[PDB]
Amino acid sequence: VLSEGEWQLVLHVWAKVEADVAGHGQDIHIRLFKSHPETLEKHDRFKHLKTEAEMKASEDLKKHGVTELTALGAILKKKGHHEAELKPLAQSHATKHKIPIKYLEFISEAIIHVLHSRHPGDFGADAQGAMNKALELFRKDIAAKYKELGYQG
Ligand code: ZNH
Ligand SMILES: [Fe+2]
Ligand SMILES: [Fe+2]
Repeated sequence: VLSEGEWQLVLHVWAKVEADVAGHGQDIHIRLFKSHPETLEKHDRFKHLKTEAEMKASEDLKKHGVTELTALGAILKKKGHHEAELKPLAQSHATKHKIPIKYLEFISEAIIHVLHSRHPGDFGADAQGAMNKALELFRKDIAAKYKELGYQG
């Protein structure tokens, strides 16, 4: 459980992400795929894209990153009160996409890196700490939902 001030830091930087959701979602995917290529393989419909510029040019990839980050933003705005939003996400990710919690860790790392690289003046140590705690809470709770579904993430 985060403090009110930690939530405010998370939502303040999130409002910066919302100025360009598509571009942040591209950058986070490209960082994730470069850092951890197995994660590209899980995105079965995007495995063909060869370079960063091919990734940025893909409308399908851009639209997917907006869907992904819109769901995360809706979860963060609930300030931990997110069972209703988490539930369907855990269902699809445990049963259809088969995303292990470790890959949620990898993308949390990519989110922190991209937020820091785009917004350093609004994402210092305290905001980083608050976003880390927010994403750790998301991962803990989605891992409990995975188990409810019979999936060990
Ligand atoms: C932050 C965190 C996160 C979030 C919020 C999300 C969200 C999301 C959403 C909303 C969607 C749509 C719906 C469904 O479910 O299906 C998706 C899809 C999705 N997903 Zn995911 N995710 C994520 C992570 C992820 C990761 C990490 C991975 C890998 C690795 C993934 C993989 C995925 C896939 C593969 C899909 C499908 C895509 C297409 O369309 O193709 N995922 N996703
Ligand atoms: Fe592989
Ligand atoms: Fe994705």
